[PDB]
Amino acid sequence: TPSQIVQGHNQVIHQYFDEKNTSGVLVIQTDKKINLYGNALSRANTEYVPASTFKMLNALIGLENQKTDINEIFKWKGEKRSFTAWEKDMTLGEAMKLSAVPVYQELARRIGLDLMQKEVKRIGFGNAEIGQQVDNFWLVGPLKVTPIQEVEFVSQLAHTQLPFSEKVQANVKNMLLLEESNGYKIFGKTGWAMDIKPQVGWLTGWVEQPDGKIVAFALNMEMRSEMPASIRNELLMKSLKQLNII
Ligand SMILES: *C(=O)[C@H]([C@@H](C)O)[C@@]1(C)CC(S[C@@H]2CN[C@H](C(=O)N(C)C)C2)=C(C(=O)O)N1
Repeated sequence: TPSQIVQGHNQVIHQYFDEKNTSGVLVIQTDKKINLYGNALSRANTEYVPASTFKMLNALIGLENQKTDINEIFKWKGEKRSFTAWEKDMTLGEAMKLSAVPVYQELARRIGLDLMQKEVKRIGFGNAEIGQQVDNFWLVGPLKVTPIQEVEFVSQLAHTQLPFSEKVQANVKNMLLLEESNGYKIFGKTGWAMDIKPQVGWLTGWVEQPDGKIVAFALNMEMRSEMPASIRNELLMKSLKQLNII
């Protein structure tokens, strides 16, 4: 009789990241309980720049302080953008789905450094330090946040428990919807900071199950320029399936 290697979801998810030859963690929160998965669990309590995940908080602050509204159409004023898909007029929510950086740079400048720093400190997001450069503090420092802090934040958002108005949180949630099927909903925001070394990749969001239960996640991994962006989505979905969250 041979031996049999018995793979639990802990071992499986650890090896998912190994198979991509990189280091990553998947933080899960539900019912105020946090579990860690992946091949680099020490990432969960390490600070990284939030990159594009900061758009979630940018939108909350901008809407709460009435610097924009969900129907405002941000005009493309004619500069060559990083993607052709961004070269159009669009709402804050369409810019969330596209991760259209220039719309969120415009919003950040409307909020202004003073109000932005006070709101970020009031929320206590990450190390809550934004420095003096209002249009890139979430990409090249000094703002940093751990994956555990990101799952705590996004779970509060999902439960409309952040210290913002309930309507503002509901509207930002709606901007983050990624897929709906068979009574499940998945919400989230990807991120990829390429200008720092090592590069950091994010996918933070939550699942709403058919009975209404919320299971939040924050995936955080080291990126390399050769990877497809979808490597984060593939790792998340395979892991959520292994965990029977979907
Ligand atoms: C957000 O994290 C990031 C902002 C900070 O630029 C943003 C909008 C870019 C990307 S992908 C990025 C663009 N060019 C590289 C690329 O496509 N490859 C494959 C090298 C990486 C994202 C994202 O989350 O995918 N968000």
